[PDB]
Amino acid sequence: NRSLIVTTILEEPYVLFKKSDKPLYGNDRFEGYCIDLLRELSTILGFTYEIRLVEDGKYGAQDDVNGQWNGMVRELIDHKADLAVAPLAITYVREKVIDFSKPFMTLGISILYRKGTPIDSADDLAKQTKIEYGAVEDGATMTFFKKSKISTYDKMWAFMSSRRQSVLVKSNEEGIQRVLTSDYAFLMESTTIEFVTQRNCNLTQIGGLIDSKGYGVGTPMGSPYRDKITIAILQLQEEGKLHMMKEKWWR
Amino acid sequence: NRSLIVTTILEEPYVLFKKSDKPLYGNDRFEGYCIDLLRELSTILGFTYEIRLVEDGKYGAQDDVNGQWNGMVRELIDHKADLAVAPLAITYVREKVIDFSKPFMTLGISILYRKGTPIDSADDLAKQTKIEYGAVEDGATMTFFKKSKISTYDKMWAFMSSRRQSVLVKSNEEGIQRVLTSDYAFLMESTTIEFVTQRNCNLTQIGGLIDSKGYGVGTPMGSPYRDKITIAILQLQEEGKLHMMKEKWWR
Amino acid sequence: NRSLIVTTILEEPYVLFKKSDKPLYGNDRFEGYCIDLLRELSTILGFTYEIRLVEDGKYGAQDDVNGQWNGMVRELIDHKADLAVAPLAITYVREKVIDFSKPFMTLGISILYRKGTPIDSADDLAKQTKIEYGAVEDGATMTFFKKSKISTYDKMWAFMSSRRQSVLVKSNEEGIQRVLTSDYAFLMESTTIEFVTQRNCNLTQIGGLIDSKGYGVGTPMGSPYRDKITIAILQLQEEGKLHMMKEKWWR
Amino acid sequence: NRSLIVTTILEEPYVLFKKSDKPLYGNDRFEGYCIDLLRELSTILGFTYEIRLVEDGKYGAQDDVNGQWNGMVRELIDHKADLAVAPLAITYVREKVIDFSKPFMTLGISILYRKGTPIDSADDLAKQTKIEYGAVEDGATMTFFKKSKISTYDKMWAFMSSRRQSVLVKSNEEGIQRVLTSDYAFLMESTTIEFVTQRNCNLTQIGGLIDSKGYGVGTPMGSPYRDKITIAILQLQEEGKLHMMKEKWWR
Ligand SMILES: C[C@H](C[C@H](N)C(=O)[O-])C(=O)O
Ligand SMILES: C[C@H](C[C@H](N)C(=O)[O-])C(=O)O
Ligand SMILES: C[C@H](C[C@H](N)C(=O)[O-])C(=O)O
Ligand SMILES: C[C@H](C[C@H](N)C(=O)[O-])C(=O)O
Repeated sequence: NRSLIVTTILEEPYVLFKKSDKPLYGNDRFEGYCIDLLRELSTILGFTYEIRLVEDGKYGAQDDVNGQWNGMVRELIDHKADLAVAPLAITYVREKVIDFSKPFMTLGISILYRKGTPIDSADDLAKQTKIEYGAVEDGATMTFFKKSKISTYDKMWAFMSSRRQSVLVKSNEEGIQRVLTSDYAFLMESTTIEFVTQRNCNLTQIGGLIDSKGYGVGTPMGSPYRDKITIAILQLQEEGKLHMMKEKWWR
Repeated sequence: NRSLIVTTILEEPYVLFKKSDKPLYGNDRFEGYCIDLLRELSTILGFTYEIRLVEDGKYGAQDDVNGQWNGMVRELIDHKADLAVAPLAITYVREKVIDFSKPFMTLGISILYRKGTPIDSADDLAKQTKIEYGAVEDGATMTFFKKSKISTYDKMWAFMSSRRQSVLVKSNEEGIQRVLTSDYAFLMESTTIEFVTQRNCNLTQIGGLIDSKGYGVGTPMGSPYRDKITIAILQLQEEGKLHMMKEKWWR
Repeated sequence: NRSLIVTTILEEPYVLFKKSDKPLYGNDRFEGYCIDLLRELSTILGFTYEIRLVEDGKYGAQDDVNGQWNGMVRELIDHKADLAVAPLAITYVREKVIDFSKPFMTLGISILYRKGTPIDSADDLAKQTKIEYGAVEDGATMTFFKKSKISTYDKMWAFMSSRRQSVLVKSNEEGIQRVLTSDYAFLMESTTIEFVTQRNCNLTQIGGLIDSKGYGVGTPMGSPYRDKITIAILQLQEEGKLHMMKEKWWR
Repeated sequence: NRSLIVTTILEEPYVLFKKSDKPLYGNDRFEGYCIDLLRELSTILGFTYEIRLVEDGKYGAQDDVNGQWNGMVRELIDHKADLAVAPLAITYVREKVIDFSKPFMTLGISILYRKGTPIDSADDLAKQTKIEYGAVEDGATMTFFKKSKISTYDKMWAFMSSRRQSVLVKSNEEGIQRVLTSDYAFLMESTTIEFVTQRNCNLTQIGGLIDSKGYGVGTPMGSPYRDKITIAILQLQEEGKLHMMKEKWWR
């Protein structure tokens, strides 16, 4: 009955360093929606744990050359963690190498941009090359465009790909600052856009959702914990706890 | 220089009868998001108008037999109205018979149901036959399921169709009541679900968005007003007026 | 420049018949806080007037069956009076049919009862059915309970409603005597409770204020006099005249 | 059979240092409404006690960061006192961490200001930014505004918060002086306003009560003294002793 190693990633308001005038220890060092979720999972299912930040700082994507995965997905594959509790998108390509619990939140890719412009959709971005746009490198949004067969999205990936180092960023925070400082549109997940626009009155979502997906807890393929976590999540959902947590962290 | 005839439909909070102690006349008899939109359109483009409620009380669907359309769509086809300003979904099948302005709002089909249940997605509904589910008859949501080739949605339509008279309702309002008084789940548009859940704390959206679409102003095919209205809408969007209108009527 | 018809209602110490060994005429026939107020309004704004007692002897409520109003509210609606100067509560439902000046006095609903009992709140009354309680029929207090969604108040209305003819009275004076003669608690406005308890040492207020409201001068909707009266009232308030009038009539 | 430690706070006329030429000892060093109440409680329930002044000088509020409470509330939580007998407001947020006896007095938040001004309500204050307004830091009134969802009160808090160090004071006394020496309106409890206006003829309450609440004796959660104290208070209330105590200290 050893403590489980839970990998996650810094992402407001799901996971962040808790601030305090005095020293913090162990799990108390972190806070956020996913941290509250993890706590609930541990008491419902009866396990102890330790929080680890994904070492390469990535969510997870497959390398073009060697086909190897990185990020949290890879840490689960290599059994460097028992669980991945973070805003981790459940995707078909990931389901091939790791397992996911049922979703604890639903969302979709959308566009973050400055308000007061004539850009009103992805098509408005794809039809021009002046305004640059991108996404978080090695994340689910990037992979969506990289694998899309939809004309507009295919051309958008061709654009991003050709300017990979200039338009792909290392985090949502970096993408947001890019939007606030230059003529740049950012492809990010709707749930995070909701949080951002609520705090940056000069920003807004552009258009609707480009796709639909959900966040789930990740486990190494075959892990006996996956089905147990799904039971816990469904219980939290039904009792309205997940709704309560969303309200608390989004305000 | 005659006034334009604008067809619409009662649907809170887009269009409703304005309440007052003193007799109301003309366009002042109605109010709502779409009524405010119509007003802005008239002063920006320079036209006067009169509001008409779609005679058959339907949004618009194609008949299986004669293949003819009904509702607002049909009123436009037969030139019984110059414009249709309402929460009218822009869809491929409709675009074949009428024209649409660019969208003034984005949304997607989703599920409305009571809180505290184990139903967490459409799949949860489709895999069972105990709790019934449906949509508004002759609307875009019903048509979506009727034309879908996605397994889950395909069997969901088989279900609805076989119990058409018992599960398909005449309005969102009827559906909401059906949900509050019986084991029934309702397929409706996210923007309306948003309005409903904020006023019915026992209800909640189930899962995420099943599709993505937008509302646009409808015009008879070939109408010279379509492109002009698109220009007006984009201006209202860019200046933040559409966002202001949404906040005013949803709150 | 005809004299205005001012409707009011007998209610100590706002309005009462002035006593005198010799015959009294015109406006000299009445006295009280509201009569002093009316006089001030007439000289500040420059108008003459005649005092009329509301014919049906009611303050004003909407009928359940036909939705018609009665009391002073109805006399204003039917233009049977230019102004209503009395302890008339400014309420949302009334604002729909008549206009009110800014408040000239603030108050709240409370409970009048005998002292020396274990009843200490509305909850103490609502949890039992032995001690009866009520309010003035067709007044603002009755309407407050009739429209309240607050559990305790909802159950209290269910009680009063089921015993309407036995517990609802025609006036505060009738309610007070009911309290002095039988095991009965009376829901009345705090300002009047203040006057009563000061003269009936055996009575007392129970609990705090159940709501907050104010008294205002009523006028038919759209009356040009409403804003003028507000100016007069605010001036009287600022100079301390309203405070002086309260002290004079409450002692 | 040890004496109980009772925490309280200096606040006229509930608690103050008794003045005398000869040295005073023990409980005789204090006096006031709450000191008389405490005395009656001790003889009715059969306990001895010692009075302690809350060390941090605060009533009690929850910290935004660590979420910890301070003031008398915190002294009770940490069992640094057996009882808190003072004008301690019974509130929902406090009831989550400590217990309260039934109320021994009812009141509501209101506005204290100079007479002869055009300010007649909270709205009059909230619609302007010239004259400043505030409340006692870390008290129930401040918390009310900080948690309110009522538009007017919401913007009033935005105002106070943005000028926290300049408008939030350490005591009612500081607030009263702030009102007598500058263009400042003070949000304080009605029962205290009542005491102040009777001794400061230039001051007056503005508008009516903004909310309704009561003062109760606080105890650590689960304390066996809570229900016993409620019984004592209800007895004092029924016999008219609480009314007598109010008259004695307010006059
Ligand atoms: C940053 C985010 C990561 C995304 N939640 C994932 O799981 O890879 C994105 O791709 O937009
Ligand atoms: C009621 C609604 C109608 C839909 N807005 C339309 O344009 O047909 C629906 O189909 O869900
Ligand atoms: C008697 C009184 C009337 C109340 N002042 C009104 O305006 O209807 C009450 O309802 O308590
Ligand atoms: C000073 C007073 C404290 C208040 N009686 C309390 O219990 O926190 C206030 O908040 O207005």
